[PDB]
Amino acid sequence: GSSGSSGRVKESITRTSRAPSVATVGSICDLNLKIPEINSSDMSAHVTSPSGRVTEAEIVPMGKNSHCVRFVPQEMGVHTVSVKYRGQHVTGSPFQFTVGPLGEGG
Repeated sequence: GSSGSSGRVKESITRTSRAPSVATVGSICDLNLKIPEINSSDMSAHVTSPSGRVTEAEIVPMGKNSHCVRFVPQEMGVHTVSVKYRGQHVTGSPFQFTVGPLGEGG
């Protein structure tokens, strides 16, 4: 029930859930992630489907502290990226984003 602001486990945390870019469907998408010196051989990128399927993603070599993931986020629902480093979810992980088809230009 309700608490008197004395200190109790959380129930529902309010957030934004907004992406810095738009994700498309059936097309290569470049995902930029601010990663430190950490390398890829140590990291692991895998996209999870709302059906229970797990895929693999490639981390193209950008720079010393830069990395890019190119993959085709195509599912029947919501897409969720699982980026863990040595068995630990990084900041903003897993990453959830909604996909949509490309209609007109503008």
